[PDB]
Amino acid sequence: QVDVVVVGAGFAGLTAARAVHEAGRSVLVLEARDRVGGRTCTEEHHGTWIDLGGQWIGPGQDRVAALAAELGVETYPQPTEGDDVVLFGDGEPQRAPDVALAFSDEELTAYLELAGALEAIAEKVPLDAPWLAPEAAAWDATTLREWVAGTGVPDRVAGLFEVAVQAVFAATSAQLSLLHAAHYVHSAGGWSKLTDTEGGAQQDRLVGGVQPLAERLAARLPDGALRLSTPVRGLAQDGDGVTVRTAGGEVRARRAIVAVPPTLAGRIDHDPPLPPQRDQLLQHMPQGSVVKFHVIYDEPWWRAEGLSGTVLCPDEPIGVTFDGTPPAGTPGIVTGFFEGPAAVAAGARTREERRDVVVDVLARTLGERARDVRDYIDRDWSAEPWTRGCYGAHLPPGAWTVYGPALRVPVGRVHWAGTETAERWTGYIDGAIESGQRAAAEVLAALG
Amino acid sequence: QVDVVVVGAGFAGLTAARAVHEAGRSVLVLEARDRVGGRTCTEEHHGTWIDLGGQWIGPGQDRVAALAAELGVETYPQPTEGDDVVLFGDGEPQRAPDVALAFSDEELTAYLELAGALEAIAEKVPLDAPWLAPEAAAWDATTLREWVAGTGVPDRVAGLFEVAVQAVFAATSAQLSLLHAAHYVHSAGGWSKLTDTEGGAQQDRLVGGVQPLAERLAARLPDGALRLSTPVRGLAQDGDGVTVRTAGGEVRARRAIVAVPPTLAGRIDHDPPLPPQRDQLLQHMPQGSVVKFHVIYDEPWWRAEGLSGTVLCPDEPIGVTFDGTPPAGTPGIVTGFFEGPAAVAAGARTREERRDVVVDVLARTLGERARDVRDYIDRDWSAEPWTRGCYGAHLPPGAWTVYGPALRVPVGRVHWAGTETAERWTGYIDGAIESGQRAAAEVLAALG
Ligand SMILES: *Cc1cc2c(cc1C)nc1c(=O)[nH]c(=O)nc-1n2C[C@H](O)[C@H](O)[C@H](O)COP(=O)(O)OP(=O)(O)OC[C@H]1O[C@@H](n2cnc3c(N)ncnc32)[C@H](O)[C@@H]1O
Ligand SMILES: *Cc1cc2c(cc1C)nc1c(=O)[nH]c(=O)nc-1n2C[C@H](O)[C@H](O)[C@H](O)COP(=O)(O)OP(=O)(O)OC[C@H]1O[C@@H](n2cnc3c(N)ncnc32)[C@H](O)[C@@H]1O
Ligand SMILES: CCCCCCCN
Ligand SMILES: CCCCCCCN
Ligand SMILES: [Mg+2]
Repeated sequence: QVDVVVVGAGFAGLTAARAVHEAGRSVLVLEARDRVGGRTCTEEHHGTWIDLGGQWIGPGQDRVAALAAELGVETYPQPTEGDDVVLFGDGEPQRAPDVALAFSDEELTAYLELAGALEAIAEKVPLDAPWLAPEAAAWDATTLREWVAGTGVPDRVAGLFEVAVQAVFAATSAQLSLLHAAHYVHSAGGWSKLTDTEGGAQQDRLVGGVQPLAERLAARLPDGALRLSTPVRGLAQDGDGVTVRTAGGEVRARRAIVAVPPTLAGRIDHDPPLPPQRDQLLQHMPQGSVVKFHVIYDEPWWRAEGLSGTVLCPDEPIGVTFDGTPPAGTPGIVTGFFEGPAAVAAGARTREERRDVVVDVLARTLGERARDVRDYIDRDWSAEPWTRGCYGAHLPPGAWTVYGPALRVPVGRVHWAGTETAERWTGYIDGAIESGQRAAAEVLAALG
Repeated sequence: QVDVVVVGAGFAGLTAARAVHEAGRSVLVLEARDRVGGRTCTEEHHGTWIDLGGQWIGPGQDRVAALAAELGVETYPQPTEGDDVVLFGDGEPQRAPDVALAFSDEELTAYLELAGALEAIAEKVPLDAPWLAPEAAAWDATTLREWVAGTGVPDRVAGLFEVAVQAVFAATSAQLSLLHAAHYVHSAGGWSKLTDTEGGAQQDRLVGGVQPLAERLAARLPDGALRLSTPVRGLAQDGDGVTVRTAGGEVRARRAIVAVPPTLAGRIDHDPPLPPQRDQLLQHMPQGSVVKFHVIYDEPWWRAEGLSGTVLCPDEPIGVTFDGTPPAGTPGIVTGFFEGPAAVAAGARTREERRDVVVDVLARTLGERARDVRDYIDRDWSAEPWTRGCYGAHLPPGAWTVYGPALRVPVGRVHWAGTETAERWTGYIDGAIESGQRAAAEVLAALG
């Protein structure tokens, strides 16, 4: 019998396990995959790191910044220089030093006042209990899309906002409750924190990619504490402890931290069954839909033409791109995402068909040199059996107020972690770490 | 190796198994519970049958009516006589021959216009492909609640409509896409079909209850075909067949029919993993929330006072009640439901606490004789590990159009049944039977 069994070796589970270990308690981490890092995943291709999962940290994210520095991982800045390209429907691509300046002054004002109005709502949503917002009943019964329509903003402003919503939530404004969206914005500290490079969540990358930072965190655990390729199938509990069932046998512990995406937490064979409010909360916490890609070129040819590599296309299957070129300056990489419906359509197609769609959008925005592609590497996180969608869960209307209060509440000896349980930077690596710190503190207090 | 393995001995699984068997193919039915019937469940108490799950059949439910006839189960009518009682907030209870006649003629007109307008939308929704409705994109981007507000119907009319929505869907109008609600209404053949007793889904009951009809259907299988208390944990397939994993070992078949609620279908360990569109569809098909109760009296005392035993209290935790007394005329039974948010709140309390809430509402509406209770029997279907909510799944905005197309499509040698896959009377016993007939036909075509 160990003191704590942790299910999942994402940043949440590894953070929880290292905190239990450093407090001097015994811990076992059971991870389904043959690797740590979960929704962060780094592969070596073309002599550089390819982050197929989470890759960016920003200066409001104190826990991931501290962990990167603690474990000796260097950061590099997300390229900021060069013109952005904006494309609307059947129109001509517009170059501009910033995407802001491809709109009228009235449009930019309306966009910024829209963002300001969502932040006004967001500030009133308690980070620990969104269901206790004074207008929780109204806001949880409204989609974000209905709220956008009530502002009366023009089409091109609603369209620009929709690109940003899909890039942040991996879901459309019609899928999200306003209460969910507003909580998420509060959790990040504002709309510009979610959307911006400089000053925001996309400011910095890790030299060598993000999975190696998870490997360094796992290296703080003693030999034998981490079991890879060991999916948790069952979690039974009684008055004395918890019994974990794997294909390979049984693990006994005093307490458990389950640190997996909500959909996957509900699929475990719990004995006794989870209480109905928490089972149905997980039924109401669907993962997002994103396909992340890296288009590889021999060089970042767009830089020589004064382009940043960022395109913004509210009408295309790809909404937003970034220059993903490493500090060495080769190979050239354009990084981007299919989001929401576009992700589900693209996920049903082949890699070559997704490549063709991306290259076609880049050809019409960056230029026809985009068709001379060296390689194209992508990942549909919906098709990952141990994730079942990035970046994280969202809550549709009605879910936060009725089922939401069960989110973090322990069920006897089974405690909960995962970015979806964080108060600050929920949905990000930074919130995954927060959740592991919180769950570890709970379990250590409960052991006696 | 049997020709077909069926997962689940609900009406859908049992119907599929009997159709495969009658075509001369070998079949095994693996059922998790110690009984058949699934979301139908009958217990003997006070010398009568208590239907804890599905209980009613009505006109236009041709498949369940034919099955009842075939297997020798007689119907008895849902009592229709006596005054209904309507109560708003802290007002006086209103007696009326019908719920209709507790409202002004302007209110009734507005209600019937609202019902008519939803039926018009419904008739445009293809029963086999709701996502191919010409306005599918707009209808799936709206909640039913937003649509109700857009009609401009008065608030007290929207409030009465909301009671009906929660009674039918076991969910609020804010949880449902308009496209989902429209499809469901088309599937039933109209609003009146869903809400009415005489002429609608609540018209008739089965003598002896519904589980015995499932037991008679299961008795048409050869000895040894049905295995009870055998939860399916895994379902593997290759080019040659399927392998079912249970606690006890492995069952091989050529093809599988999975006939369980969507949430439970996603928790099976599929090898290969389900395609991402179907996995994420199940994440977007949460079960409703209902606690169904029967209050038992020595006699149906309300009949002698000219009361039907139906109360309608939009501002109380319980929805519509019904005279649940059997044809013998004793014991007296009041049947009713906690629905949606009220069901989630009620599920977290004890049976005795739910009893006290029900009895206080009945005392206020039927009178003080409602406190003279013999017994109180209820079931929280959210707490049932092999259902995880009644009556069935609903779909939030964005789900039908983006993920919905994966609903019925076989995945290699694995076919899908369950009421949630029915075209006609989806959500009812009648649709469960349809889905079983359809899945059997697909598997028989594939074997031959
Ligand atoms: C997928 C993704 C995520 C992402 C992103 C882009 C994509 C495509 N961009 C990000 C970014 O640039 N910066 C950032 O901060 N976040 C970004 N995100 C999100 C981020 O990756 C996640 O928020 C974070 O990684 C989540 O961490 P958490 O520890 O909460 O969850 P996890 O990584 O999913 O780990 C769970 C582990 O559990 C294992 N598992 C699942 N089921 C089981 C069972 N039954 N038994 C045992 N183990 C299980 C998983 O394999 C995983 O390792
Ligand atoms: C719960 C309920 C349902 C209901 C209703 C009232 C309540 C409280 N009132 C109804 C009514 O008056 N008239 C009517 O026509 N329907 C009513 N409903 C709905 C109705 O009961 C359902 O639509 C229908 O019974 C569903 O049948 P179906 O065959 O599709 O589904 P099921 O009954 O849930 O059966 C599934 C079986 O699968 C077993 N199970 C689940 N998981 C597993 C695994 N992993 N392995 C093996 N077996 C599994 C279940 O135990 C179940 O028996
Ligand atoms: C416009 C910014 C999009 C950010 C996508 C990554 C979220 N982790
Ligand atoms: C208004 C009717 C209430 C009963 C619904 C039962 C659904 N099968
Ligand atoms: Mg009547």
